[PDB]
Amino acid sequence: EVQLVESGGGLVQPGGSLRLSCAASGFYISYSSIHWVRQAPGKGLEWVASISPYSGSTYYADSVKGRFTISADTSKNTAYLQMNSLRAEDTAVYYCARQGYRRRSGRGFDYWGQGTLVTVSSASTKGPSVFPLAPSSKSTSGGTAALGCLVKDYFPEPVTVSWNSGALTSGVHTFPAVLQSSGLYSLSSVVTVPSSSLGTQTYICNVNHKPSNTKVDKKVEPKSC
Amino acid sequence: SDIQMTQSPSSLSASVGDRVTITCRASQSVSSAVAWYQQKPGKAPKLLIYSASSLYSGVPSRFSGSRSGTDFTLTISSLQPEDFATYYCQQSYSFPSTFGQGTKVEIKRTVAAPSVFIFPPSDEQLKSGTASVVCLLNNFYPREAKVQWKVDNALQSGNSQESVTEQDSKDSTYSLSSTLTLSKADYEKHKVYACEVTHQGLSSPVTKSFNRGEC
RNA sequence: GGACGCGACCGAAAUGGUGAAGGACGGGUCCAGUGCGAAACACGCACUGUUGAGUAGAGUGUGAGCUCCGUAACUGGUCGCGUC
Ligand SMILES: CC1=N/C(=C\c2cccc(Br)c2)C(=O)N1C
Ligand SMILES: [K+]
Ligand SMILES: [Mg+2]
Repeated sequence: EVQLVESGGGLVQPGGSLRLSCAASGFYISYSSIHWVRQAPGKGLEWVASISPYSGSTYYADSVKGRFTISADTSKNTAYLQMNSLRAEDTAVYYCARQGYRRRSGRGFDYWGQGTLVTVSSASTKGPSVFPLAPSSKSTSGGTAALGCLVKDYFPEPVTVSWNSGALTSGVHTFPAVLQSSGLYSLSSVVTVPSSSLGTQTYICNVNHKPSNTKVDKKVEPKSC
Repeated sequence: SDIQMTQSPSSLSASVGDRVTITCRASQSVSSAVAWYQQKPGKAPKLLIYSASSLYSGVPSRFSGSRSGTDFTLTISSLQPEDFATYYCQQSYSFPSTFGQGTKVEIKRTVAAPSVFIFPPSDEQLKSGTASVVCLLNNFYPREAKVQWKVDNALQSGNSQESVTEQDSKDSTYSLSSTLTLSKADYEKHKVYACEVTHQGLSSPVTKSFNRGEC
């Protein structure tokens, strides 16, 4: 029944501003402390800010003090994080969490939202180029063949990849994106298949990058050579 | 002074059914205001323990917490398949709050050598001015692996990037992709492109290569 | 000897003034800690702490007691005198 939904995340340039929302349901935030916690990709949890009940006292992590402002609108049962003077290292998934009721959960955060991604970068939004990773002319190495798609130079995160509209799932590996020195992301999706049906079976990678209106399907076939 | 929560180990390998313990050590007294969380890839953290030693409602009792001064431990008496994830400690004795750096708990299994594939850049990417060369290490264990790029037998450095998948939910292996990035001009100045893989499961180093013009 | 009556002295409940005492005279308040109120701070309650706190009070008590100077009910005591 209890639920927290954060929104307002997205792409912002350094020095820019951004306001996150934390919509509570199944409970009333006025009776709880509400917290903001963030997680840079591949990194641990970092406590950001909190606001106390009845007093409205606010506390902030040193790394965001003077830049961030936490607040709450009981009329909408929503909490907010106003972020000013944003920096590259502010890039993270932002969670809002409810501090539980002292008698039942102490000071533990018993409920978390799914999180909203904030990307701070001077890079422009850009759809990816999808290139084929063709199955080799050779037919060995594992008893099967390997193929895939290179999803290069998109921004920002995230992107989705499927194969044959979701019909092909087995033996699929979609790797975590990498941030290139250009400021753009890049990743690969590969799948191992029986080398005996390479020219027969159809293999299409389905790439969707919502932030750029870029949805692409690429057929991957053995190169002519 | 900010209160430090020094968590260890940073990573941990264990078999299903094993008894494991994770430690967080505070830099000063945090009383008993310590919580433990479980987090799985792409999901929000979940509360396990509060007040150092109290089991949060609905959490299985194989999870336990204890306090020994300013040292705090999370113990899983007998790991189950769904228990493999990352765990974080947190002090909430005073502001600002502090999370531990976390501990990733991964599943142990028999050594598995990687299957290695190399992919030359597509002709479509080449007409763009950039050449991406991809090397795949498929389904191996343990996670530790070494990928080297050779161009005409010259060791590359600083011009490639790696990415590794989460431990697989079925075979508990890892996969890895390395991408060598070159200008179209530099790419066409050389012939033999290779990546040499070294892994514990390999009887010896494995080289996958192609010649630029041939395929 | 005793009783009644008057006076003095002593004693005395009560009471006004006075000035030293700080926690072993207290209460109030503040502070620290812990728990509780949907509650980490702020607000309120409960518990704990004076090797937590001014006897210049920092009290919409400086309250009780005491030190010291008075008024004083009267059941008291003693002495003198008058009378029986
Ligand atoms: C300074 C001070 N101390 C007080 C009370 C108190 C009570 C018991 C022991 C001690 Br020490 C002090 C008080 O009320 N104040 C203003
Ligand atoms: K007092
Ligand atoms: Mg209080």
